Amino acid sequence: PVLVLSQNTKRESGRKVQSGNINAAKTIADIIRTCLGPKSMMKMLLDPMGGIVMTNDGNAILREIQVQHPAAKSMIEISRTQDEEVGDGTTSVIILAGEMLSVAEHFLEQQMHPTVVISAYRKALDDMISTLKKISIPVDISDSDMMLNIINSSITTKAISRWSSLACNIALDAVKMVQFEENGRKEIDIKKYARVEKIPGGIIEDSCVLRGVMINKDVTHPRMRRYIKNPRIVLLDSSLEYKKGESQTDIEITREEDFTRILQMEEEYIQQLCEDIIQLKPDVVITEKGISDLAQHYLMRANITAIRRVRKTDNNRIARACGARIVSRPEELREDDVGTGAGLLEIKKIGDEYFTFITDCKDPKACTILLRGASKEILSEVERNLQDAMQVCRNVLLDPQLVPGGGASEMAVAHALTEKSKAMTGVEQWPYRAVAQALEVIPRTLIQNCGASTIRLLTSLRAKHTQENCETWGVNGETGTLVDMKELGIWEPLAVKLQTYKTAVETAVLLLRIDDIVSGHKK
Amino acid sequence: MREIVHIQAGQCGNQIGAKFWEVISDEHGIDPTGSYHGDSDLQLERINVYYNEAAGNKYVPRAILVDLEPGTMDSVRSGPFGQIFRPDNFVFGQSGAGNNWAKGHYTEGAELVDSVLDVVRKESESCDCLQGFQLTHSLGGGTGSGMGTLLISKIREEYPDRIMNTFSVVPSPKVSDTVVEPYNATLSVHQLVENTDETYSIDNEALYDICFRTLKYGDLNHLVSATMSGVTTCNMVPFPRLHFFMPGFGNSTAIQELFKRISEQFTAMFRRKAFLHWYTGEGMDEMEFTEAESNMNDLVSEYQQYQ
Amino acid sequence: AAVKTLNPKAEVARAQAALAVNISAARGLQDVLRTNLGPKGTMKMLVSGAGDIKLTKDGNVLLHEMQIQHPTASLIAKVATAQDDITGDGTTSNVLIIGELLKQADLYISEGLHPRIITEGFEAAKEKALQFLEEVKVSREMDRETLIDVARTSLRTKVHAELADVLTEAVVDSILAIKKQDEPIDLFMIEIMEMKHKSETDTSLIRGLVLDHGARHPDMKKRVEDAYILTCNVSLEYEKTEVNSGFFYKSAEEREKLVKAERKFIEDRVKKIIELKRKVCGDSDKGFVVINQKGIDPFSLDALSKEGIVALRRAKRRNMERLTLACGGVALNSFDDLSPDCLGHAGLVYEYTLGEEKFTFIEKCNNPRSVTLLIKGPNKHTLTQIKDAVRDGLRAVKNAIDDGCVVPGAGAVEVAMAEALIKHKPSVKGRAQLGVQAFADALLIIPKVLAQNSGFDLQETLVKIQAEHSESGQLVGVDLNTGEPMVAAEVGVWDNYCVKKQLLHSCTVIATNILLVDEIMRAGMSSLK
Amino acid sequence: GVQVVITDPEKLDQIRQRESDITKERIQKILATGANVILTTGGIDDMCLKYFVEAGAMAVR
Amino acid sequence: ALHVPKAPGFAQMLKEGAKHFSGLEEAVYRNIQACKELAQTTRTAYGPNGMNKMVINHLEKLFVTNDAATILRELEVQHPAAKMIVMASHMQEQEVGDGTNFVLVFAGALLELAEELLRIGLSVSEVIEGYEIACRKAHEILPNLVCCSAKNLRDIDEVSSLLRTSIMSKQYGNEVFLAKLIAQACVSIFPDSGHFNVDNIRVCKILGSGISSSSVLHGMVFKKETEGDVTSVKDAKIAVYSCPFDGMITETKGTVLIKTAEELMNFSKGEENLMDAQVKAIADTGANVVVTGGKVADMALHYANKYNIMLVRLNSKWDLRRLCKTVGATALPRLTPPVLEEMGHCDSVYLSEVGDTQVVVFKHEKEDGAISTIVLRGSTDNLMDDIERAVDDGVNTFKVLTRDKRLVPGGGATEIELAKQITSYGETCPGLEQYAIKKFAEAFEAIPRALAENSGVKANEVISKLYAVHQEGNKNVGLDIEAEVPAVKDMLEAGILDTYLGKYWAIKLATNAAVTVLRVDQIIMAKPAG
Ligand SMILES: Nc1ncnc2c1ncn2[C@@H]1O[C@H](COP(=O)(O)OP(=O)(O)O)[C@@H](O)[C@H]1O
Ligand SMILES: Nc1ncnc2c1ncn2[C@@H]1O[C@H](COP(=O)(O)OP(=O)(O)O)[C@@H](O)[C@H]1O
Ligand SMILES: Nc1ncnc2c1ncn2[C@@H]1O[C@H](COP(=O)(O)OP(=O)(O)O)[C@@H](O)[C@H]1O
Ligand SMILES: [Mg+2]
Ligand SMILES: [Mg+2]
Ligand SMILES: [Mg+2]
Repeated sequence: PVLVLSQNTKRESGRKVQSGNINAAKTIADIIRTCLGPKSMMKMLLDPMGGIVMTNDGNAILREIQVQHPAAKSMIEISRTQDEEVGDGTTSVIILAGEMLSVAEHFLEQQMHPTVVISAYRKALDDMISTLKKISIPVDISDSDMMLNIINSSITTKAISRWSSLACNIALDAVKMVQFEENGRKEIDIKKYARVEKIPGGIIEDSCVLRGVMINKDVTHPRMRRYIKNPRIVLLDSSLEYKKGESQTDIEITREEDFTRILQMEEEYIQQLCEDIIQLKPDVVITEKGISDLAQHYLMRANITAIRRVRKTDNNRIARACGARIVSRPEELREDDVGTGAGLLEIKKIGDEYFTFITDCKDPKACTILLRGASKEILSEVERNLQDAMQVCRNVLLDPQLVPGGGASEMAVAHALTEKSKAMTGVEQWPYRAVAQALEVIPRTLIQNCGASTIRLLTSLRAKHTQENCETWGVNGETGTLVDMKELGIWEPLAVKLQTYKTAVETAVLLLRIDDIVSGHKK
Repeated sequence: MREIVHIQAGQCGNQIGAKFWEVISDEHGIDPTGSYHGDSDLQLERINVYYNEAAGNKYVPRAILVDLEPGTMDSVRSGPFGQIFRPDNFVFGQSGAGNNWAKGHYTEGAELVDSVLDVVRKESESCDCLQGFQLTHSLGGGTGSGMGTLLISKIREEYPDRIMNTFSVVPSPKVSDTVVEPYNATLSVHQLVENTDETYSIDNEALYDICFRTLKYGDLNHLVSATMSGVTTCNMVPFPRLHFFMPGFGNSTAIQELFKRISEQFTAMFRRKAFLHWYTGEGMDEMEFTEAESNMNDLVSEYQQYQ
Repeated sequence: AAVKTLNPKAEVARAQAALAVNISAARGLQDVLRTNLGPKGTMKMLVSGAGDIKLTKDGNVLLHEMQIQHPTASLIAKVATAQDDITGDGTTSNVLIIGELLKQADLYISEGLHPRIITEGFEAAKEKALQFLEEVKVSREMDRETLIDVARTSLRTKVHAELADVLTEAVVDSILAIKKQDEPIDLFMIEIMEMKHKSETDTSLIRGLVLDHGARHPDMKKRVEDAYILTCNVSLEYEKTEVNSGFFYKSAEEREKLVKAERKFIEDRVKKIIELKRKVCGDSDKGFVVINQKGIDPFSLDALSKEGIVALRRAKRRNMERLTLACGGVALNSFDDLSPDCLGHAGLVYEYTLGEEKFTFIEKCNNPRSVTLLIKGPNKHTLTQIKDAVRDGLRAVKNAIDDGCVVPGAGAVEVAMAEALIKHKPSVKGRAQLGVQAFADALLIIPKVLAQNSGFDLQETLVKIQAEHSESGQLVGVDLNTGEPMVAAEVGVWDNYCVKKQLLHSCTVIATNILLVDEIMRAGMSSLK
Repeated sequence: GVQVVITDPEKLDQIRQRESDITKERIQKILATGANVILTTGGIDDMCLKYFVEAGAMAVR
Repeated sequence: ALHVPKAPGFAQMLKEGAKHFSGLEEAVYRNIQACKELAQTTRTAYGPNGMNKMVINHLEKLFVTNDAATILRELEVQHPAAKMIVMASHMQEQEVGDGTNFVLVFAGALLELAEELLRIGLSVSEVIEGYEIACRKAHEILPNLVCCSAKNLRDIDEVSSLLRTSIMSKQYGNEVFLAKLIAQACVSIFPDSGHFNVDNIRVCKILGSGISSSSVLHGMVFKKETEGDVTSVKDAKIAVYSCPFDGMITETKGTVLIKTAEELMNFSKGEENLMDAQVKAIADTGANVVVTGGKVADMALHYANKYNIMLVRLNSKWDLRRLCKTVGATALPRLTPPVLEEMGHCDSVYLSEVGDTQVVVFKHEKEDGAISTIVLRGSTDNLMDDIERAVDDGVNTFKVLTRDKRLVPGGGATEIELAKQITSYGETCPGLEQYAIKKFAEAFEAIPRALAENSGVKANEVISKLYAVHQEGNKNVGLDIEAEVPAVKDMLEAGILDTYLGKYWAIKLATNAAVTVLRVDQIIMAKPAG
């Protein structure tokens, strides 16, 4: 056989490739089309590890499913991108991209060039951005009630909607506590310093955000106190054990007393470390590495409570919460490195496990959200919803601009684009107006998932949005009726909707540019 | 002579272990029941460091057997020399635990370590002077990854002054064997470097090649046992961090190859954050993976210090 | 379908399929577990793949031991596992109420009612039922008699009646012994040791400790009357230096000197122990028992035997605290400055050999805040069953103490909550009244199954009970010997308020989420390979 | 090509502490000039990262 | 329509190879059938006329015995209910040492009659209630059936007459010799305190000759040789070391660091002088026999030969401990000469050849000590193992007599009296419990029935004769195996007696096992691994 390319290299090209990509994309869309809005239904996903994922989150679903078509791969990747960037809109983006590709399929069948369609799409994207920024409204982030309404408008579409007030307060408290500024750089890191601990059992209504942190740990020695009412805390990266040296420190003994002298020297080293620690008069000592039993003895003699092997992330959160500074050489320990600010250290038994609380802190720049519920699956879903809520709160605190929900924004932008298209005289007006009408899929999907008449309601809504001051009009996802968002209260973050539109349009552009698939070749 | 307790975790570990405990038993005359059907006195000379003689002259081995899924320990009971072991040294859960390191190292099989630890105490108590432990497991794969490192950890907390000699089945380069092996192996190496004293890297790829050369799945557990006895049948680790070895016939720096491979597949998957939701949603912070990676670049540079 | 065009080897259950699958699996679990409920329930035998036997009536154990590979079954097993980890009881009732909620909801969903509306009714009824539960809970001073009734209500369901009458007093006394006024109960301070030699009714409460090991020196005494207990965490065996050392000598005499010297470090700790012993026991009147969490080499064992000390090695990290609470000394990690105040007292210490195993009893302590339950029985499976039962009973008594309230049993609260829900139903707006009715008919599964298991007609018995509760208002339940209604508070059949609340909450939550599942989908790798 | 062979136990402590004081002195020399940002091609132990933290510097490894 | 589908629910959710049984038919009756098959496998071994079985286990090892617990151990019982009955039998063996075949027979009989009652229409709950009340009545009755008591366990004729019965079921032809041997051993090692340890009776099985050449030895025997040149000693001054018989070395790596030709020239001579000093100190303490639990060095052996010390090496640590108990010594972990108390003594220590086998004997002359050995001769290893099992039965009977000195008549006499009295109690007890009480009573008849069937006579005629005599009033009457026709005689006057504790525990455990088997209602087996 005299081939030019290796066998298994199959090359497709042309309108078959284009239609295949578009069908794969809109199939990915149809997978999660029903998971949008407040009246969505749960899906039970089966992990490869025998696990289960019961969710409504578009990115969760697309992350748990596996595909082989590269267009579907790209759609899953843009869902992941949206989730990592804003943490919401993971299915709105998918649906918008699917609809944009669907409407572009039309122009592609009619001999229009993909580059023409793409340029039209980019024009339309710029004008979408302009219209969103025009219809947006500001927010007084000091209004806790306004923020709680934003968070309700973001979690109402999820399972925790039954405990909306609780989850909103939890998310708001967590983000406002994680808000931190140092050297003129504001930073809301709700991934390293807002921790969610899921303890199955109990009831969800007792879930709370702690003014401190929580770890799954016990005292190293049962003579140590488990309750301290104003603990001075020391954090260490180093082992309080006697470990070997970095070099070949081999010893050579010829005298009798030398062996015992060496063991006593080890003991004296441990004593000296523990004295370097006691000199700061702490109440609690927390290490990322081990603590030898002799060190425990000396600390207990000093009336100190020790926790042996904590994670580096938990130690960083304890630092941020109690106001301490992690050290690695107790000789280099300073009063500024000691942790004052914690109001209570408690070690209580939750079920049959011992959990260490460092709560009651003042000005804690880190937190632990203690979630309680019926099962690991319910609590995983609650945690995902709380991640959504906190990411929305963060997006707001960063960009205080709001836009109306319920598809009101989508209809306003579609109307603005249709109005702007009348000045266009070239051939791109048609794809431009097509993406405009492709934005209607969000209210369309809302109506479909509530169980109302899409034709009638979308017609009434497109008509309402042709009047002058009606760009806030949208739909209820709970009754199937048109309402004013100023009266309903469903307001999304401008950043969220901007990222949604941008990711959707760029995904459409990418998949339109794509042609001529090739495969088989091995890295 | 001090005694050595031998833990074996995971399918790979539980199937190297039985073969080792058979090779040595035949090297000592002990039959499946445990009776010393042997004549030479050198078999009994150093038999106290491995077997715990009971009344009736039945030499029970000092071996624990762990896996979150009972079906491997059932195959060990039913297998050959599957009856010398103590009927209480078999510690098993009911959950399979898949091949997730977080699943094996966290609450999803964490209470079990508290059932293998009251068997380590009940096995050390018999030992007059406990030399240390020998844990046989798999670096990345099934439970051996997660459960094999939560064991090194909790046994280095409970007995922090004893030799911990691990035998780990490092992943073969050609065969991925799993989609999350890069993660499990960097997360396990990140624990073994600290909580271990000497590690023997048994590469399945090289072992398979050696078996093919001998010919000119069981065959690998039969070609790892003669090496495990040539290591434990009778001047190393100059630096207390380069304690990884490649057996043969070796504290070679060829380990650096394996580590470069593992850390480049780890970094490839970490860049796209592929298969990370499971770990974060089951009990890891996204920073433990950065720490693991950092510490593997550490290792690779410590090993690159020579050449 | 959509998922199958992208992943061809994908399994999918949509809308109606999904609901049928989930409800079928839930009803299957309910069908298996219906027989566990109540003291008249039947014991199931469970045989592992190795051939090991388990005799159990416990819902969680039965769940985890059954051979099932269903996603809904896994969900419900997890809900039961959380219920068990937090409360210790209520797993069978949890599964039953989930299954019956799903069935009563399917009854209306098959007629085209939406599961969302059914779940709205579920949440309303859950709220009202929690209110009614808080109303009917009996806040009572938790005396030994009340705790005995509670532990009886649990142990009579979990084990045989005579063994339940034994475990009742054992468990109640154990908890009333390790319990300090206004201080959460640390159940870790109740050791649970199993011995496999005598009858199951020999299970007793030792007012002390029982270690599963004994002395390793033969010349050491096997019985000590007035004992000083030294709880230590100090290695008394040979310790090598951290840094590699090695010995270098030029003569056999020097080798002998180094051999004698290398042990001086541990000999010094042995000498400290021996000096304390001599200082506290000037004669052979009293005894001295060393209990080490770490090892003790033969040289140290010989040195201590020569002085008449009973040394145990490799105790448990929990036995450190248990010994410091039972005997009353101080657990030590160093012998730097050890004094007689570091010692505890035990009015008796002795050893018990059973085949190849040894046990050490530490009894006649003054006021031990830690005790042990000695589970005696003729079989491993009998011992496992009694372990599960005493776990249940300990959790029950602890919960009855923590929540000073206690709720009537025998389905009385379920009947009353059903009646209250049915009287509240009209106040619900729309077709969520049907979800409320379903919730009520689901709550009614406890008395129904109790009657079914005692061998009575479910409908006739339930009608009698509901009639008696409607005419009188008294909280009445099933009398499992006559099928008649009976007042649970008067006959001493009590349930845990915490357990009932957890049932309501978790069952409502999981049933709601299952009803709201509309697509089951396996479209992942399907394996980690 | 360098080995530590102790025959007088009293030197072990000072040798072990010197193993860290060498790097401590290098870091102090670097920080004494005013360097608040330290980029490194190699690694940085936690012992060293703590020095940078206390100095208020930014180290990158 | 050509396939029946699995029903929705548990039947579909069940794993592949798992099985689920529920109800009287699928679970209870099948369990009763399994236990009945088990009782049938072990029935033909009950009693003195019981025949032996040759069980070959998966390891191709041969067991020739009529010991029920041994047969059960060596069988691969796989049915779980039968496994539970075997667990009961093994618990009986552990607690008492004899009565396992009684436990099996009685449990199987109780289960057969329980099946009968369930078929006539009783519920498992009522059957269990009746079985429990009848077991309680039997326990209340047995103390009144106690006929004689030991009255002395330091004698050798009384103790032999007492152990003869327990060692008759096994080794029926030759039981007077064996009872003499076991009585000699037990009363030799019986201390002034009432505590008796069964591990202090050692059994040495040596090939050659036959059971009539067996003997008791107040001391210990080890199938070993001596390490040195001395083979006999007449006034042993034994010194026991758990350490090797070599120069002590460091637990840390030791290195001989030479720096001068003088040190090099003198090292070995200094080592030998040290060894000579150590062994000469040991010899000068008067010790003529040294017993080491570890190895022996060539130089130490040389010097022990020089100073005329018999060296013995005991590989096992249990062997070392038991030798220490025997001779009154203390195992020293150092090679330091023993003090006057740490030393042990024996009237003789010598090397002998029993048959082809070489043995080292630590023999006391006094008729007492802490340990005694029974040297079993025999023409077959299987025969000697069976005689060792019979010895174990006799020794456990002796311990049961140290615990409780009460005795009941054998040969089915106690069983018949129990059956009669419990039948008379059930005839008075009203309610549906009387059926179960009467079946519990009739179950006792299974014991004399099994004895008769193996004796070779009509069990129905035997049982009728026994019932007639026990009705006329003789409670000590049981069946005569020394009769070609159905016959009966006074078990007490004949000397055929059982232990109150044996019967008590056998009844209790058999009833508990049967009641548990009945309490099982559903079985969920997992896929058999393999
Ligand atoms: N109660 C409601 N009525 C109508 N529309 C709503 C309601 N709540 C949320 N929405 C709209 O549903 C859209 C998507 O909701 P959600 O499912 O949270 O996002 P995604 O579809 O990206 O998961 C949002 O743009 C929001 O405007
Ligand atoms: N003696 C009794 N009489 C009537 N009802 C009882 C009696 N004992 C327990 N019950 C009821 O039986 C129900 C189930 O008991 P149990 O099996 O212990 O709990 P679960 O079913 O959660 O394991 C309890 O709700 C209790 O009210
Ligand atoms: N000489 C004898 N005549 C009649 N019965 C005897 C005689 N010797 C023993 N037995 C009976 O044999 C039974 C013992 O049988 P055995 O095989 O020892 O069963 P187990 O070991 O279970 O007790 C006893 O019940 C005893 O009554
Ligand atoms: Mg959203
Ligand atoms: Mg219960
Ligand atoms: Mg017998």
